Amino acid sequence: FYGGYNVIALDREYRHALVCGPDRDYLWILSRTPTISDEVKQEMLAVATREGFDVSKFIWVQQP
Amino acid sequence: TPPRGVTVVNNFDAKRYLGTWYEIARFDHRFERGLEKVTATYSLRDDGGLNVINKGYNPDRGMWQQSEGKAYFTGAPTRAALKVSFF
Repeated sequence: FYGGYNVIALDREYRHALVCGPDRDYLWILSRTPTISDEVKQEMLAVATREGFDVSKFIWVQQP
Repeated sequence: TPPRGVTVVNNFDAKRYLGTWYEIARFDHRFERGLEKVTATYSLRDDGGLNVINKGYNPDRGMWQQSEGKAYFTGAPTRAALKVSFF
């Protein structure tokens, strides 16, 4: 098991990241905190849609 | 290669990326399907790659599991494009 890992967007303070794999069927939202804001949520979704990712494929992962 | 057309961070500072990140959302694949409370932890190797540990809670096994990997940059370490091999 091996493959590409690409940080496609990252804020100035290294707190929020959009990471894709070797093609548009692989995408992740990463955060330094277990929950994020409605505002951060929409910016990440806007960027993914802009770069041709289908945001309908997202699963929202259970976090404490 | 990165997918055709996508942006890749081009002033990447790997040292500032190190430590723990929470997975907020994913496109679902069989390797992660069903795992909750997923974290990724990154540390710097002597040979200039990254060590990766992916942890999640598997409510079927009722257990914490992790997988470990080795990541290398495919070019400049200021270009956030890597290949990860799991073992």
